[PDB]
Amino acid sequence: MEYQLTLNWPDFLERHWQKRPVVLKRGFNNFIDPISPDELAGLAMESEVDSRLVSHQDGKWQVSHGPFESYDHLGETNWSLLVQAVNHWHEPTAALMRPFRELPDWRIDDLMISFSVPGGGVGPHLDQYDVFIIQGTGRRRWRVGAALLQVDPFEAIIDEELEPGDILYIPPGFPHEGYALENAMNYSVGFRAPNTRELISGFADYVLQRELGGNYYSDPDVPPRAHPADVLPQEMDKLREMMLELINQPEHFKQWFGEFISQSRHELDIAPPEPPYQPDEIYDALKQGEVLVRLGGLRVLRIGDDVYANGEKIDSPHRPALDALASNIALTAENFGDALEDPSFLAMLAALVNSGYWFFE
Amino acid sequence: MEYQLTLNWPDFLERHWQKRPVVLKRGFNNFIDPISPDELAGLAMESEVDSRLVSHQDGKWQVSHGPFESYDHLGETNWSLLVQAVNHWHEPTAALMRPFRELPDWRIDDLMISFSVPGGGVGPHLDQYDVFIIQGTGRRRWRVGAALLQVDPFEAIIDEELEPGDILYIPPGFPHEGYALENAMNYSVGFRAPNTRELISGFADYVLQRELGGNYYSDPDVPPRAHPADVLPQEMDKLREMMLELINQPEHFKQWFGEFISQSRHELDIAPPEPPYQPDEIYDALKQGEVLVRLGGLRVLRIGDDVYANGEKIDSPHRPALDALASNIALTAENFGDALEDPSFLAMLAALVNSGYWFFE
Ligand SMILES: [Fe+3]
Ligand SMILES: [Fe+3]
Repeated sequence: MEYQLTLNWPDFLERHWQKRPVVLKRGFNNFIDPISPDELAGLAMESEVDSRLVSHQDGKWQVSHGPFESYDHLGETNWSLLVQAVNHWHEPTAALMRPFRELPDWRIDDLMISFSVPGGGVGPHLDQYDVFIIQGTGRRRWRVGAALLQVDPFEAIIDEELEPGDILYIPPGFPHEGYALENAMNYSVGFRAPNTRELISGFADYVLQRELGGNYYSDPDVPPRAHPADVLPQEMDKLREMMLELINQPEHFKQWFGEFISQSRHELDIAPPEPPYQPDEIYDALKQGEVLVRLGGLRVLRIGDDVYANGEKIDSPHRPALDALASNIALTAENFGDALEDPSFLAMLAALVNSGYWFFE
Repeated sequence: MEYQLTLNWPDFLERHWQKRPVVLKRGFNNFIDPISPDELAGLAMESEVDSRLVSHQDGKWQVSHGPFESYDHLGETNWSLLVQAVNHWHEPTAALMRPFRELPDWRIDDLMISFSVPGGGVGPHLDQYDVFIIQGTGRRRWRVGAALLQVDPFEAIIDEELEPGDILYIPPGFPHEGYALENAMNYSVGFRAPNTRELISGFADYVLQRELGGNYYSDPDVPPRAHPADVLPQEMDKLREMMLELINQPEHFKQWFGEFISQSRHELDIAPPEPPYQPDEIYDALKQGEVLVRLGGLRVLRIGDDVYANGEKIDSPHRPALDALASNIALTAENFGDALEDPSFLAMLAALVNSGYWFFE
């Protein structure tokens, strides 16, 4: 099954995105939850899954981290189960992502799902990132204040009670708070952006690991000074320009970024097939009609001519086939065209499959 | 005692520095070695000292690292003892440095001293750095080739036999080779420069340790694209500009560099006094005529208004007193003027002394 977003994108972009929060009434028409509260909890029981439980009694809070052996000593009110990146683990929930590809893939994060009993929620906070909160079964009251991870109470600019299929969009910076009125499922479609710090330090590691930027400062026309202990401004400029020059070299930064943002912020369900596929086995499967499916949560992005998957750079002369890898979550032989006839390309595919990044049926 | 360099600096800079090697005949007139071969070897016996022994027999080489218990099983020919940063450990040798402050302090490294028996030396190599090799007692034949850490044999553009007080200058990149003809002391005054790699990775650590560059990429006018998996050039530009912007912020980079180049490339002889000095004790000493002496090898550099010593930033409103710290290896009360009357400044001095960076007599 799949989901249709009822929403005017150019307007939402013009007037809300990264600017102003809004509640989209029945954004999803006749919304059907892709996962039961039961399924969700059973999933948080597993260790590879980043979950959390938030409770408030007597005015004080209580976070407990997953996984979870028992699901009692728990009240009937005032707690919330929050599970990170469920699109990594449950094929149906990953479909909630697809209608947001009107926003660029590289900026999309994953999907957090929360389950709360009446009164349950996390209290007033703010996020560094864009979010869409989709209301599933039940009902929740959400408050959002103007812009200024706990914060002090705030006057609300939006105060609404979401009904199934409603979507609350919140830009980064706006404080929000939400709690359940009946037993509620919320699906947060989250976004990500790097800060300058993450950029500078990650690019440095690439430079360092790959032995680049190995040219030395040279001063054949070394300037005079009055005090030998001084470092002069022009000298400082020269050092700066070495750094600018390296950042601006056409290939290196592009190539590092690709390897950086193509990585996920949460653990993937990587399960290498045994025995490994032969490039022939891949060819046969495809031509027989089998469907090659991308692993949930696995980011695949194109920067110029290169394509990157979970850190790996992928190069191939078959531009349209390679495009298919990045745009379709489910691939068939037609998507590849005559690229399947190049054994170099089959080989490349087979590697990706053996790494666990795509799998059959 | 102290040393006088007989040499025309503007010409040497115009025509040789970072351009072309040259032998300066009797650069030091009536040269007296500041250290015996005995003293040198005894010093390499100590563990805090970076030494090395290079031998060749039968065509093959043999490096052994310090320190050294016994000084036999050693031939009469074909070996060399090389000791790193002797200016850190032997007050007299540190004076060989002073006449090179016609070149900027920040570019000067330390002083390596080698002792070789006839035939001893390291064979054909090249360095990434400028050097002046001063010939002490004895005689050595040095060869230098044109420019292109072992290398293949080379035709020589300079082939000379140095006599005491001669100085061989070699820019970075030029292959050289030298061996003893009689028992020879060589004093290498070494230089240093950073590469872009060292810059980018060190600045990143500063950004990271000090919690800077924490602004996030924002795209309120996020661009349209045909394939949602693409990252567009303008997006890449925006990311780059975040990095340029941070490097160019007036204070941060200046401040990091200061903390970086003010550090030594070899271990210092840091010996914190016990008990610590009181700011009064410092004041008294100075006014009584005692001489405050900078620890050997300790770099002290000024960048704009700030002054940096072995990593520490030093700020004080007494600009000329602070200047004295960077220009004089030996300080007296006069050097400080009325800054000694500010207890804030005495306090600052006392800290530096207790760290072991300066000491009395
Ligand atoms: Fe939130
Ligand atoms: Fe050398």
